[PDB]
Amino acid sequence: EMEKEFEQIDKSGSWAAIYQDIRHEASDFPCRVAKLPKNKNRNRYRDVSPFDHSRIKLHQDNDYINASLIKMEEAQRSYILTQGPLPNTCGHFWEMVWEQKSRGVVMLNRVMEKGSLKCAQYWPQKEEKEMIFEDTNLKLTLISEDIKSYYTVRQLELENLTTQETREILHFHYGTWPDFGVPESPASFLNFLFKVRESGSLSPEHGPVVVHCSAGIGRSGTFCLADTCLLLMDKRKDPSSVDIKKVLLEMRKFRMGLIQTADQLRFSYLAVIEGAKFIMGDSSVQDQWKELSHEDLE
Ligand code: VO4
Repeated sequence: EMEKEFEQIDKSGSWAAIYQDIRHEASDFPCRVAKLPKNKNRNRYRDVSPFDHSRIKLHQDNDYINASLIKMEEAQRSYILTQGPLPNTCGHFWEMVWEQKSRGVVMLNRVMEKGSLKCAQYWPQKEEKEMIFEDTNLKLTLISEDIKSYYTVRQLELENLTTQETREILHFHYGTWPDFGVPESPASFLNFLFKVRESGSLSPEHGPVVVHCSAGIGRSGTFCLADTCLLLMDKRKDPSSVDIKKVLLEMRKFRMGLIQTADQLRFSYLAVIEGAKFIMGDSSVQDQWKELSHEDLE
């Protein structure tokens, strides 16, 4: 059971040891397409690559994009984890969103972090300045945005200019999650996660939600681990039946390096334990997260 195991790891100060134990057991699968010379400029980070067996293929030409399908069989939820698109891969990114029928995009980083450019500016910032990705023949329009104190929700219109079919994509942009760090509180993380959940973006009627940060493994892995653990617990209505470390190891069969620090692992435990209160029927804790997260400020 998570609470007892969590209390033990703190009491012994062994989060680092628990975390390398997961690094050491994680799966190792080949990434030969990602390492092809013709794909070097499609990878943001030399050491962050999708496994061949789970990589998303574009229906083009060159089908490579740095993105992985995390298919959680038991939870019955899939996610697409991907790096922050580069200047030359923004068209690929939206082609993947289109082809995979995703409804939601979860962005856990800022475009500029810590001095450096972690993500291209791949969505329009003004309604009147739409973007056209010439190479993939898609048009992208900012329809509206709801700016909260530490995150922003945007409605975008994605249009395939070939067919002139159009889709509404929701963009969930977490603004205050430092790279290699943790959210300010479980409440602010869970308040955000439940905004994504309530949008319908995670429904099985849609394609997999697209989740990214800069590399698509650290913050992105933390978000997916927490969500999947809560969903597994929700389906069984049994918190004590969730083995978080085995869930993480299952996810790392599909993408390397998910969760980059022991403290991100520790935070995942904190989010799931707190989120269990909502899952097991204390509805009022959601509005309590909304308060603690100070979303309504500025
Ligand atoms: O942009 V991340 O270093 O949380 O994969």
